[PDB]
Amino acid sequence: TYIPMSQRRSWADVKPIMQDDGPNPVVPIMYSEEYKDAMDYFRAIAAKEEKSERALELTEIIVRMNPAHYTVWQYRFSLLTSLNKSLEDELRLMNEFAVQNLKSYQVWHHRLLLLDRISPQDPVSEIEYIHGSLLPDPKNYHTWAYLHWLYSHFSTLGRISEAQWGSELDWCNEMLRVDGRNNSAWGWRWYLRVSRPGAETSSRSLQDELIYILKSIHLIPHNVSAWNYLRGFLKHFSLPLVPILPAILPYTAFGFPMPSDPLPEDTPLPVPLALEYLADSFIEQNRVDDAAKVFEKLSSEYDQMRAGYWEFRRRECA
Amino acid sequence: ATEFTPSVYSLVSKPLPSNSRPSATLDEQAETEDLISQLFDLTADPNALVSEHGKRYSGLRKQEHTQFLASSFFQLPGKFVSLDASRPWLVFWTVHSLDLLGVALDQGTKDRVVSTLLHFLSPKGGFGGGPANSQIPHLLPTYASVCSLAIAGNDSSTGGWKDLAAARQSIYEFFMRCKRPDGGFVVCEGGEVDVRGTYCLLVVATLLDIITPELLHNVDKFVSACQTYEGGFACASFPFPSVSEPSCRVSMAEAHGGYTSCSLNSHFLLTSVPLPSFPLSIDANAALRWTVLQQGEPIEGGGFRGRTNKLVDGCYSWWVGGGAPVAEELVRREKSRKVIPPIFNRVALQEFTLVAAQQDPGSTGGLRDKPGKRPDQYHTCNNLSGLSIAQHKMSHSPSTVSSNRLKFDASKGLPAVKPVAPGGGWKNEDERQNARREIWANALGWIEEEGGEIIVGGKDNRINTTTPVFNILGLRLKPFINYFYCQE
Ligand SMILES: CCCC[C@H]1CN(c2cccc(OC(F)(F)F)c2)C(=O)CN1Cc1cncn1Cc1ccc(F)cc1
Ligand SMILES: CC(C)=CCC/C(C)=C/CC/C(C)=C/COP(=O)(O)OP(=O)(O)O
Ligand SMILES: O=S(=O)(O)C[C@H](O)CNC1CCCCC1
Ligand SMILES: O=S(=O)(O)C[C@H](O)CNC1CCCCC1
Ligand SMILES: O=S(=O)(O)C[C@H](O)CNC1CCCCC1
Ligand SMILES: [Zn+2]
Repeated sequence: TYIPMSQRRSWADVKPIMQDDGPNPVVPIMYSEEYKDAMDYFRAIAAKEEKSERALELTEIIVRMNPAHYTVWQYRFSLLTSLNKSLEDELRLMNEFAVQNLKSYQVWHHRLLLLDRISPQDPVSEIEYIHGSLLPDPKNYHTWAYLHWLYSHFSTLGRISEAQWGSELDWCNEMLRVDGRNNSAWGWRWYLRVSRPGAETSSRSLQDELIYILKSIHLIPHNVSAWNYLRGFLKHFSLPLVPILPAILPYTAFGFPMPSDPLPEDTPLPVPLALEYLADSFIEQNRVDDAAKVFEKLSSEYDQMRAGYWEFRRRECA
Repeated sequence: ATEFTPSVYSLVSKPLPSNSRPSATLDEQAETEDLISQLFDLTADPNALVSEHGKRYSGLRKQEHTQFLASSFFQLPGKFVSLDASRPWLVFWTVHSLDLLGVALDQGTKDRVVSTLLHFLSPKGGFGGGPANSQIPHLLPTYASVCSLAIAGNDSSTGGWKDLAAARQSIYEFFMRCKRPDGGFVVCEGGEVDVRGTYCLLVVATLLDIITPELLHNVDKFVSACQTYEGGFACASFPFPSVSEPSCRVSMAEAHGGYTSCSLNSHFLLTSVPLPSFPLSIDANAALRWTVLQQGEPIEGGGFRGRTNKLVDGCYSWWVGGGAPVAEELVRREKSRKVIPPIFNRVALQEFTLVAAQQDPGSTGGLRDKPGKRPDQYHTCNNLSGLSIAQHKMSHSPSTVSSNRLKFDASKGLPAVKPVAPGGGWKNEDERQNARREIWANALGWIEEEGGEIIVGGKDNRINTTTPVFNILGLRLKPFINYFYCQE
């Protein structure tokens, strides 16, 4: 049974301060007794700018009830730094919050601030934790953005070794093996292979990358993630579309991977993004009428949800 | 008007093919296809002259949705505590939805809205998610509070606009405290950095006449570098230093409808600003391509997904659908700079809203993510905002902007903001007044094109017209921004 804080000897010196939104506010929330009581005393604590262990305990009680309470998270981080608290202990507490399904922009940002301030010489154990944490939701947007930040921040400090980058690509390849439709993992591959400042750009790496892309398409011909990655790849490096057309043409009915001689089952043709590739390759050949004919078929037959967009592309050919 | 916007009921519905390669993504996609297609099969085609006997009628249940929103003006159950730091969003979702639905609040209730929000305003600058004695200011509640005051306030002594005007300098100082050298903003003291903050800040700074050069420096570069290889935009970009002038910027996650909306809208607001070589360009063609590729197939009802290989969801009607006119205008400017059918299926999006996103009839009302999900204030607001964009053909009109320039009175205005750094303001009055004229004239440049209306299911489904970029009615935007620029 609940003991109000006015009855606790540890809080007897503190006069709580009521929430002030006026006499008849709109969108009022029917707070539990526990939540109102804690915020009443938090208002008093924040008003007197008290930095103490009891204030720290109070912030944890509050964010457990409302993990999105950015003001209380802000106060909690200033408590940790003012008291010189163990930031590694706080990281373990955050691991529990994720386990108990306490999550928000605010918890993820709190974790970032901890890693920034700890500034480990090697962030490998945090990288591995993030990998494991993707098990209940392999597309968690906050988690993927945080992983990008972690590698970017600690690479600026010079603390990501070549072996670490190599095992990160190994892990990414396994994520896409388990689900080739995970667009978050495709985005991570782009960082690892293309956009990060330390990435290699050579004749071999471009060949390797195109092989991986084309193999992925031949495994899942209708996977939009692989088509977008292919188009982004060619555009980013200013590579022509025509030399690759042999691998794409079978979906529109050299040594780079080709489609299976019988295509896999459940692969109805044509693949609309294959047609888009063909049209754009026609445009690359200045064959605007051939491109316009392909756009017209996308508009009226093969991708009718986008009939207007493909008609717009058709008209541009004139 | 509908030759290139085929109805979902007129197209063959087929599942996303498997290529004989099962995965967790495809499991969820197929289950969602079953959910949505079954509800369409039970619902009469909204395009029929006589609604079919035995099937559900898809008409917009405006009175049910009004009653769903009404709890906002009484109280919310204790489970809403998860939104205790987002109460201005609860206001905005409610009062903008009521505007769209055509339902007026009486003056006493509007005054309560105004008074509640002014209790969230800190003297040192900005609105928080709740009372200023409880929560610190935050860029996102600041947008929601400012837009809500545009919807519910007025120019009298109790109307709240007078209070906002007096807060202009402090709000500006809050914005400059949030500013990072690379062009990002923290959303609050010690808070995260992403394009939601940039969007919310630029909307408010545009509306209140508090834009300066020091506020905007590098903001265009931060946003441009959020664009991904897919053509949409991520939450943020990372500045790598040389060893305010990074060697390069790299996007930090996937293209997402919410961040693509914020980035396109931010970039569009910056194109009004007369600074040299500003804003840094984006790839508008790729953003338009990404936008249209997110509209789902007939089997999933023609709603929008928020990112590649995820599920359709009614709230992306606003985030992705509402970005379409912005991307269109940027593409048009690029084409013009080098020297019409709808760009997304305006009919199918309405069908998703009417058939799949409304709560089942005779119930709580409200609109929702998908069948099987409880409705909430957020999906109610964003479903209806996207529905408005689909019903009304919106474009940014150069002749309207020109007419606005011709009527602008630069000798009227509130006091210039005082920059935090000595040389952080405009160079002189000629340049400041030219900036005010361009920013005001372009903010008021969106029009509904006559004869472009498409109301699926009949005129009783029509809702009011929202504005791209701001997401408030034009009849709210015009007197509000005119108040702060002293125009009439
Ligand atoms: C009534 C509950 C609403 C929950 C919803 C919105 N939501 C929010 C809460 C407070 C303010 C605000 O601001 C703004 F974005 F403008 F609406 C948003 C969240 O945190 C979570 N959401 C979950 C969701 C539902 N469908 C797609 N998502 C993903 C998502 C994620 C983040 C986001 F920010 C917007 C959407
Ligand atoms: C003005 C303002 C605050 C704009 C923000 C708009 C917005 C929708 C942002 C989305 C952010 C996000 C992390 C979505 C992923 O959530 P999810 O994984 O639950 O949903 P998903 O599967 O649809 O991607
Ligand atoms: O679905 S809505 O349009 O929002 C409102 C509901 O239909 C209410 N139906 C009433 C039944 C009895 C006669 C008066 C109407
Ligand atoms: O005078 S101002 O700085 O504008 C307004 C005061 O700072 C109030 N800030 C709150 C105090 C209690 C905790 C949450 C913030
Ligand atoms: O204005 S029109 O588009 O020609 C037709 C009307 O809007 C039809 N609205 C229905 C009338 C009967 C009750 C359910 C709604
Ligand atoms: Zn949603």
